[PDB]
Amino acid sequence: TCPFYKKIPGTGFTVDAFQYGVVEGCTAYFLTHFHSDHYAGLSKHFTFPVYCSEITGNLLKNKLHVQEQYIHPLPLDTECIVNGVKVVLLDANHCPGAVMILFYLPNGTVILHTGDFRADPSMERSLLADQKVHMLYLDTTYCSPEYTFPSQQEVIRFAINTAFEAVTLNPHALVVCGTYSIGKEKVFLAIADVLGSKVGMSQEKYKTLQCLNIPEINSLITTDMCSSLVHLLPMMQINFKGLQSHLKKCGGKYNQILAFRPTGWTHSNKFTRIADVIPQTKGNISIYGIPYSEHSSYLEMKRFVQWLKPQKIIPTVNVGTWKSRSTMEKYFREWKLEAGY
Ligand code: NI
Repeated sequence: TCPFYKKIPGTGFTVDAFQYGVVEGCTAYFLTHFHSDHYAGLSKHFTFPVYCSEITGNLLKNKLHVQEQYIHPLPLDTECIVNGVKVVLLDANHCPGAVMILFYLPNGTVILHTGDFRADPSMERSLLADQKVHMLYLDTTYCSPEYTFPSQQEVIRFAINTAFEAVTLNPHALVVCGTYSIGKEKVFLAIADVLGSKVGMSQEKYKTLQCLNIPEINSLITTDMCSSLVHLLPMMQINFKGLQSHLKKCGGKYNQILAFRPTGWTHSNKFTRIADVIPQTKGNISIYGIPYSEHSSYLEMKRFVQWLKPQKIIPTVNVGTWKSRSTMEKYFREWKLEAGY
């Protein structure tokens, strides 16, 4: 049964609610982004209208085989009427195709559902600037002050400079980057760009990337692993055993691996600056964990909410424990008292 924080009151709508069977009263299912915890339940047998971005709809059609007649892509930053209600999709600064949804209820209430997002000051100048929001359904993934990490630009700087130094010292080094979902494509694209290489990957991952509307993508990626000196592998293979095994398959082209695991936050963030990050090494294999986040830090979250001044907040992440729920509610009240709304 579908939980309350996935239902939009006063409408026939649900958000990210595909794993509950046929939801009573739902006339349109919205999908914020193509991550498995959110799409869980979709397939070629789904027969209700799905509303989403263009990029999410490319992935529904090609990867999950949802039939075309049930996919309703909407342009961003554009007022659209769905089943008698005005909605807007906004860029969520998460993975490719990820949106926030603004719903303009028939009774005058305005609701924002962030989906998964990384809050940014540039959102203070979207169509959000123009009106009041009563209710905020918020991605609270990192809603505690211990969760700090650097900008995406600092992390990419670190990766490019690290990869370029290593391969210029040793032209026989291979670079490997982990992946298990869409998102974080800048990591492997920026490293391949500095090295003058395409990114090599499996046919399944190439297919997924071809759905993302990235400019000039045919120039950047390939299924010919032999021609490439940046390879992508499943995140599970980014360990000394998996990397050893991969190096065996490369026909004596390479005598060293430098590998990257983009993680979210890890507790080494509570001590170590990006500048000071070091790898784990065994023999001719080095593995860097890099804190590339596609979710708000605590400070970015707090800044967005203090700017928006919602009348009510409904968390969508960390809702299963009483300790989590109580922690979150304390920070919401601090933020409101400090800012005065
Ligand atoms: Ni996500």
